[PDB]
Amino acid sequence: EERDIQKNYWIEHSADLTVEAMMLDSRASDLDKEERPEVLSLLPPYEGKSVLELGAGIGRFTGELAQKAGELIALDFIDNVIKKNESINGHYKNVKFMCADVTSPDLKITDGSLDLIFSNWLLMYLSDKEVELLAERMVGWIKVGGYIFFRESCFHQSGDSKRKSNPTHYREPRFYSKVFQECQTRDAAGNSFELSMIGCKCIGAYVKNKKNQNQICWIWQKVSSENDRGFQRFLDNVQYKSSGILRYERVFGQGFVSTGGLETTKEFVEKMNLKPGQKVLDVGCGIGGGDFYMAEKFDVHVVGIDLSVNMISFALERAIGLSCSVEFEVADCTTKHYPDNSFDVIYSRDTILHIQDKPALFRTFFKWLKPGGKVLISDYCRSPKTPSAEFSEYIKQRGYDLHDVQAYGQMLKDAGFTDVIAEDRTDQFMQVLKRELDRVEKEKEKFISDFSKEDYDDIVGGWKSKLERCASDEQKWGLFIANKN
Ligand SMILES: Nc1ncnc2c1ncn2[C@@H]1O[C@H](CSCC[C@H](N)C(=O)O)[C@@H](O)[C@H]1O
Ligand SMILES: Nc1ncnc2c1ncn2[C@@H]1O[C@H](CSCC[C@H](N)C(=O)O)[C@@H](O)[C@H]1O
Ligand SMILES: C[N+](C)(C)CCOP(=O)(O)O
Ligand SMILES: C[N+](C)(C)CCOP(=O)(O)O
Repeated sequence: EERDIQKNYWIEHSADLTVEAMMLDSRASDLDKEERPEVLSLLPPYEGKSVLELGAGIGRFTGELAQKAGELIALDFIDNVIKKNESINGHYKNVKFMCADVTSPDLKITDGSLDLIFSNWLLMYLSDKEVELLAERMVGWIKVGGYIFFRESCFHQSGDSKRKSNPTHYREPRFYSKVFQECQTRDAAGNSFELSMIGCKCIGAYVKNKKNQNQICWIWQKVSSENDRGFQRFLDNVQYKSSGILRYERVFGQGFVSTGGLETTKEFVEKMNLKPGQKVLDVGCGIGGGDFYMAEKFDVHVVGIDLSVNMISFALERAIGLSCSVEFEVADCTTKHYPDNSFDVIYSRDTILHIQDKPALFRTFFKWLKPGGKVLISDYCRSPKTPSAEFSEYIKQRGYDLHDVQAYGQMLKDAGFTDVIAEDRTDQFMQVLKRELDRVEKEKEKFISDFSKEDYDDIVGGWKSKLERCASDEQKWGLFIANKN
């Protein structure tokens, strides 16, 4: 049924075979004039390379692409439309034209043959499943080092034209970020590949003309993928499933997934003495609230990494249109490489409990920090006492690696850091837990409506259990600060 309703929409809106008919907007001409060159300027390098254009239409871009590309395939599922394209651009000897549906089980494209797959409005005309299947196909079609560009209306309809029916999917940007980042291929020799997100941004011509930032494009590059992705999947499927992230955010505060939300962030960031132009690495950046805060308040550049595809998908969505200097990447902090002496500050909030080999991580932090730089970490810890049975079960289910506060400080000293401060902030942690829990209980009706009774009970139960384990001299919270001399 999806194929029928989507094709019928394009049969109707292709009948006139004009740019205006495609644009579905009263200011089609001016939008085209301003946005066409912008899209072209955003494409990754493809001169002399092999390009596939999906949903080419009557050919707004096809002619331009043909002038640069070594080889071009222009594809559309409306035969009349691709015929019109060919009537105009067929004189380019390097262009092949196809009438095909990108979702077809019979569509044949040779794996590892393409340098760029380009579309501009396409995935919004596919079902969720169709997008997932096509994304995986696309990763196979491009060579390692090749690129994918796509652009969609997100959130809601952009154009002002009257439409009797409309099957378009207006998605949140995080859907596209997640689906493409989740793709994985493996060749017959056993080598694994995935995409790296090169850029994601809104189209300026539409911000200027339509006063909204819903026209969003993505650029991805196919790269070698050497790490097993099992732990990433555990994060995205269990503790940090999207609903888990959103319910945690409700408790902790907008933009945060850890202790105290903005309040603790303001307190800890102050200790950094951030100066304009400095560069901060945020290890475990989550949904980005602390990064936006540092960048906006202090005029620093923040490099944020997080292993969770869900987390980064949220962060990239929330970063759209912002003037502050932040970049986000899906990466494992235990395998990621940076040059020595890259960062003024390394910052991490309640993330390193997920890391099993902290000494190895801290030795890397020592290298990555500039001389004179600072490391600031908050993290879950334990008493030097042996954990109770209940505390041990919590630790096991979460997969946490917990140490006592003194020992954690010692690991920083052993990694080479100077003037290590290791503060037991468990009393503050308990005060924060109570405030967070009291707010949830007070706003119970709104919480259950937005989430569920189960979600509410999970959060209330989890916070009460933390209060108990903290009161009982078991679970701890530490703040650690040190310098590289
Ligand atoms: N499943 C599908 N397979 C192939 N083409 C499709 C398709 N779904 C939509 N299309 C085509 O995608 C185009 C979207 S309109 C944009 C056309 C062009 N990318 C440009 O920006 O000018 C339409 O021409 C439509 O017919
Ligand atoms: N090996 C690893 N590399 C990078 N991030 C990791 C990681 N292991 C766990 N994480 C991330 O650690 C984060 C903890 S949640 C806290 C996020 C943010 N610092 C905030 O305070 O709001 C999760 O988003 C999780 O995906
Ligand atoms: C221009 N276009 C019609 C192909 C894409 C935008 O669609 P819409 O957001 O107006 O529904
Ligand atoms: C660890 N965290 C603060 C990032 C998220 C919450 O974990 P938990 O307190 O539910 O175990």
